[PDB]
Amino acid sequence: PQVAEDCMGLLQLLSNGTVLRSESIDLITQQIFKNNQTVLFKDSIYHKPNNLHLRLYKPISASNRTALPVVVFFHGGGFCFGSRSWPHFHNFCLTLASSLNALVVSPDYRLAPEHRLPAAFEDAEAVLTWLWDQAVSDGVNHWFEDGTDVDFDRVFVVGDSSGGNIAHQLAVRFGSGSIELTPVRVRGYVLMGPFFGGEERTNSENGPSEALLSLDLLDKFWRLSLPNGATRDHHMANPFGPTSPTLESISLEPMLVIVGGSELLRDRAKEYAYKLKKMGGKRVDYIEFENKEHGFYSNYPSSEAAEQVLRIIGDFMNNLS
Ligand SMILES: *[C@@]1(=O)O[C]([O])[C]=C1[C]
Repeated sequence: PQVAEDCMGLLQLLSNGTVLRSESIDLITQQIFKNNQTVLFKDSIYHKPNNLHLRLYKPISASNRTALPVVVFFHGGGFCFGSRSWPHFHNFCLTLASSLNALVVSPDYRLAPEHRLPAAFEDAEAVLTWLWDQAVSDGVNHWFEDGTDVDFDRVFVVGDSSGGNIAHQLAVRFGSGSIELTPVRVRGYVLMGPFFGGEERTNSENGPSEALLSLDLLDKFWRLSLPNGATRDHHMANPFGPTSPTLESISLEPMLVIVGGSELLRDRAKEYAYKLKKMGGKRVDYIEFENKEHGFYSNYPSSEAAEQVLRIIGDFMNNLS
């Protein structure tokens, strides 16, 4: 059907996103006559050939008091959907910058099935390299109109869903020594409902569907984003597949895994965290929010559970800074 060549172009338009001309500001309400705060943000290209952009967020109050830590946020979308400019993700990043008092980097990455995996992992590394280039060239001073003091020794990666998988890949590439980006130092990783996969199903994966996520949809994501002929046991989907790099040899940074108690992916995430803990010298914290489904932290901002995730991530950063 010619309408098939048409839905193809719908996803592309849907996730293409727009680019801000100049820097912008927004008012964000604080935790608990609402207390508010301003956040400065703007888009920048980080990979010219692919026309890939990222958004920089700076909480104005905190930036005028101390050097800011860096949070690199990778949005979700099953490797097939999403843009940094989507209000859903833009709002979460505003909350991240303001609540964490951190400079937030929110990059786009190429989406499947047009750009199958590992296209996205390749883009995530380009983001970190772009950050290195900015750190060693005083590019940070030109990020916004005024100056900005950033502490590249305190970088944290926060991955949501498919972005959580991305974060794991980066943690492996760094922990293995395959790449090194002094003076950029990634002190920890946060995996929110990480999009991990596997040929065999877990208990939770076999449970009832969620409000939006179903096993069929997850399988659908994997087979649109994995290379043709690959199974869900490929290392890009399963962190402990037959060819998955032995994480015992590599030294993983401190990991924080956060999932909802009612998530399809809860079991795979729990299995992942406990396999790391019982691996030696691995600081891995696992936090399960009872009765919550996938993406609660971003689907319901200003909800009590979302605010607790923010607090936990901040305490995680403080303990490592
Ligand atoms: C993602 O990025 O992975 C999951 O399939 C759903 C989201 C969100």
